[PDB]
Amino acid sequence: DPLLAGLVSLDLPLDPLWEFPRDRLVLGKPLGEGCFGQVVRAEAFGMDQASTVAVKMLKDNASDKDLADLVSEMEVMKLIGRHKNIINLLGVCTQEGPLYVILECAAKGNLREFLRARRPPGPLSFPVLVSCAYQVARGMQYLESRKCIHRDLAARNVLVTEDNVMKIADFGLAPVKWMAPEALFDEVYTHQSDVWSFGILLWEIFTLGGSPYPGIPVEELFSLLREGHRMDRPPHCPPELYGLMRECWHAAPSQRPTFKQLVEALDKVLLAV
Ligand SMILES: *CCC(=O)Nc1ccc(CN(C(=O)Nc2c(Cl)c(OC)cc(OC)c2Cl)c2cc(Nc3ccc(N4CCN(C)CC4)cc3)ncn2)cc1
Repeated sequence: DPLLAGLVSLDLPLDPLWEFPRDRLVLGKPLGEGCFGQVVRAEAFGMDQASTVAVKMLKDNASDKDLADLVSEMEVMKLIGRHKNIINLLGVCTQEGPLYVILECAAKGNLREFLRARRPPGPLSFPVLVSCAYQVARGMQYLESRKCIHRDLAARNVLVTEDNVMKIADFGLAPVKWMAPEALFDEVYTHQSDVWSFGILLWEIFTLGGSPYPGIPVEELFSLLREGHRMDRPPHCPPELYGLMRECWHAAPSQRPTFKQLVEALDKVLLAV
């Protein structure tokens, strides 16, 4: 792997809007189980006040493709822009040292685990659940407005911060049970196919981290979905919210709600409470 083995220095372009002082950063201990590279928790100063951040770097046996993938993710996060309900880029270190990508840390893990850990034998009341859904919908609406199609929206890909804020994660910037039929069939991915996945995420939320389509082998799902199968209402779910889910799972992409509508609908339920 030429670039990494051959170059005693890696001449990435300086981008002053994002470059971050290496001596204002302090690397701590691994974050997660690194299914997505070596990711480390860290403290970052003057973002003279410290704050906890996450830092991604190359694994010490990274290939040139690993380098390209990290750089690609980096560049994509630059263009997306800031929103409260997504994991934001906070900075980069590219000049005169190892490549570091600095981003928001979510201390409480992903949304699926968060819910499962707090299952009753309350903490996960109707308002808390609607609020989770609402936040994600706001995140997706923002992403949509930036012309970004997620393609893998699921509770396992939503992260929870210290203050219980939902932040959409995206490990695909460089599964089947969450894919719209048109994506399963023709590898067509749209905002409306994200809406389908959001419906599945909604079901995930109200079953408190339940696994979609229980007892159904992934190979059977397409004929099942073609023949019109849909998941049933979760016990913790008002008919009206289930109605939303089912609209997200409309066969025709045009008959699924938009994320703007999902935000407004979920917002109204929140006020009502
Ligand atoms: C295979 C299981 C696994 O290892 N999952 C896992 C998920 C998330 C992380 C680390 N985070 C992360 O990668 N963020 C990130 C990065 Cl580095 C980039 O870089 C390009 C892009 C994007 O999206 C654009 C994102 Cl999100 C991460 C984690 C956290 N907090 C956090 C803490 C703990 C856990 N956790 C603990 C225990 N289990 C079992 C699962 C998960 C998850 C997340 N905040 C921010 N980013 C690493 C591994």
